[PDB]
Amino acid sequence: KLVLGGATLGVVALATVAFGMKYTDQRPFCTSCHIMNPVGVTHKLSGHANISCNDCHAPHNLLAKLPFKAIAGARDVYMNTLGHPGDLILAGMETKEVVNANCKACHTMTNVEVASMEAKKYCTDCHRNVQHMRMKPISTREVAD
Amino acid sequence: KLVLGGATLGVVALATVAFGMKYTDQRPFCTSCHIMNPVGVTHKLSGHANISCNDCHAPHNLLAKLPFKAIAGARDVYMNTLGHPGDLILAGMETKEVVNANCKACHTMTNVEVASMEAKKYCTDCHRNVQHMRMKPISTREVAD
Amino acid sequence: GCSDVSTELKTPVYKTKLTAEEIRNSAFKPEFPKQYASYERNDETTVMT
Amino acid sequence: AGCSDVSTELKTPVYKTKLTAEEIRNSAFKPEFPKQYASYERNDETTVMT
Ligand code: HEC
Ligand code: HEC
Ligand code: HEC
Ligand code: HEC
Ligand code: HEC
Ligand code: HEC
Ligand SMILES: CCCCCCCCCCCCO[C@@H]1O[C@H](CO)[C@@H](O[C@H]2O[C@H](CO)[C@@H](O)[C@H](O)[C@H]2O)[C@H](O)[C@H]1O
Repeated sequence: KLVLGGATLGVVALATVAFGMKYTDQRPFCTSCHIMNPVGVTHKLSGHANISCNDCHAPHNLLAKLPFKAIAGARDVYMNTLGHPGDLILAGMETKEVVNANCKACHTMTNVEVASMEAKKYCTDCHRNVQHMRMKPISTREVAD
Repeated sequence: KLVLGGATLGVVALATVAFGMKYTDQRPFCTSCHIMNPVGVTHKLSGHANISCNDCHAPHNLLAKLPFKAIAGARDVYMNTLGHPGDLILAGMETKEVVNANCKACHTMTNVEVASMEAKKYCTDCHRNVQHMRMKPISTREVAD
Repeated sequence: GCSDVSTELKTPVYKTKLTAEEIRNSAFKPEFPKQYASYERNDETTVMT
Repeated sequence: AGCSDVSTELKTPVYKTKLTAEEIRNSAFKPEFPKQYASYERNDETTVMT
């Protein structure tokens, strides 16, 4: 009953860690910064509204995901406080690769007997609006502030 | 130091229960009984090949899922050992209702503007072959034991 | 953890700005432009099977 | 409790009998295939109408 105190503080420590990793994948957290609002609005309006942000945006492999979350998170907290973001927020080369590998993780079966990885670099070179509905008028995605 | 040894039991006893719960959600575990491999073949051949069996067959909610998996596992083990299954293996009301709720969990956004839950009792009344390709010739699904 | 199923499937419920006796098709077009666009396809009168 | 994935090739069960190349007697198949044979013997029922 004194080593069974560790086996509670231990299961509550891991269950807290686990909840926190999942919470921090999610649209409410991602959009707690007003800069992420337009991407949050287009997510919620789309076919993919019911999967989290990191279902596309971070690796699914656990050993790859934790470090990716920390580094991306660190860049973002920085650019939101001490940096000066441009007028254009565009994904870098690394997120393009992790987003695209996730398309395939979930939609292999539609594509199994076709060379759809070979003509266009990315899936979204054909499925353009899976990229946050980027072809729709500006007022359907964006307000000032 | 008998707390740092009891907290290492709790984070290995939850990491084992967590891994063991996901393992027994999956196709190699389910089809370990040969009575289950027509459903296994048809799962692997389908658009849902890369989601687990229990992504459809059990509640996603963790308080609901644990009891369900145990009760379902108990009766399936009994039927495979001391029971006598018939020539027809069919799902009960219980599993028709959990499978159907899971259709809605992953496919809400397709269906949001339409009364698709109202005419047909189940999603699979229209999406018939999601029910293990049941309309295809027997030889594409089945062999002698 | 949590679900990101933040949007729940619900049978659609409507309350229009129309009177109980409205029968003009054009009166529905503002409320329901998607189904109205579909309905206009019936104007196609060129195609045989 | 179980480990490898299902195969999708649906390999039919394979047999090697003690029968010669040109065996045609029905009773010669009974010893090795009693389930299929007993099912075959159900064709004797000649009373039932639809
Ligand atoms: C949850 C609300 C989010 C948040 C906060 C973001 N996303 Fe996405 N995203 C997807 C794709 C294909 C792209 C383009 C990548 C590429 O160039 O190949 C993006 C891009 C972004 C950006 C910046 C770029 C932009 O176009 O605005 C940002 C800020 C962003 N994401 C955040 C695809 C997806 C998804 C897969 C279907 C999902 C889910 C999300 N995004 C969700 C979110
Ligand atoms: C939740 C887990 C997420 C996800 C998936 C993303 N964000 Fe943000 N982010 C913030 C700022 C100020 C920028 C612009 C930086 C710049 O102009 O250089 C971004 C950028 C992105 C991108 C595009 C850049 C890239 O990495 O390719 C993407 C895909 C993205 N984010 C996804 C600010 C914040 C936050 C404030 C602290 C928070 C919280 C998030 N973002 C959350 C998320
Ligand atoms: C309940 C039994 C259902 C029903 C009726 C449908 N789904 Fe799903 N589904 C999921 C994903 C990621 C895909 C795309 C897979 C890919 O592109 O490779 C699908 C696909 C479909 C389809 C199209 C394919 C087909 O077999 O006809 C249809 C009609 C369909 N679904 C309906 C994801 C999920 C789930 C997430 C865990 C769940 C649960 C379901 N699907 C369940 C159902
Ligand atoms: C990477 C950016 C992609 C791309 C190009 C696509 N997906 Fe997904 N997707 C998933 C599920 C469950 C659905 C069905 C939702 C529903 O039925 O309501 C979809 C839907 C699509 C579509 C059709 C809808 C559309 O917006 O055009 C398309 C073209 C599509 N996807 C391509 C599941 C997932 C994922 C699992 C977590 C991931 C990752 C992705 N999708 C990512 C992508
Ligand atoms: C969702 C897309 C499913 C996945 C993934 C798997 N199954 Fe399935 N199963 C699904 C439906 C819609 C049904 C019919 C339910 C109904 O309303 O009648 C079933 C049924 C079964 C059955 C027996 C009944 C039958 O029709 O064959 C079994 C034994 C079964 N399911 C098991 C099973 C296994 C082992 C799976 C993984 C390989 C699996 N299912 C995946 C939908 C879905
Ligand atoms: C052997 C011990 C089994 C394992 C492991 C799994 N299943 Fe099974 N299941 C088994 C038998 C012998 C039967 C037929 C019994 C009968 O009722 O005739 C079944 C039945 C099902 C069903 C249909 C009945 C129902 O519960 O709705 C389903 C949907 C089903 N099985 C699914 C399923 C899943 C998801 C499994 C993995 C977790 C799984 N089964 C494993 C034997 C065995
Ligand atoms: C300290 C006590 C520890 C005991 C554990 C009990 C406390 C926590 C239990 C929370 C109960 C809800 O359990 C939670 O339900 C939702 C479904 O609604 C699941 O959510 C799952 O399915 C939905 C779709 O159906 C997906 O959007 C999501 O990505 C997926 O993870 C969570 O994976 C599960 O963890």
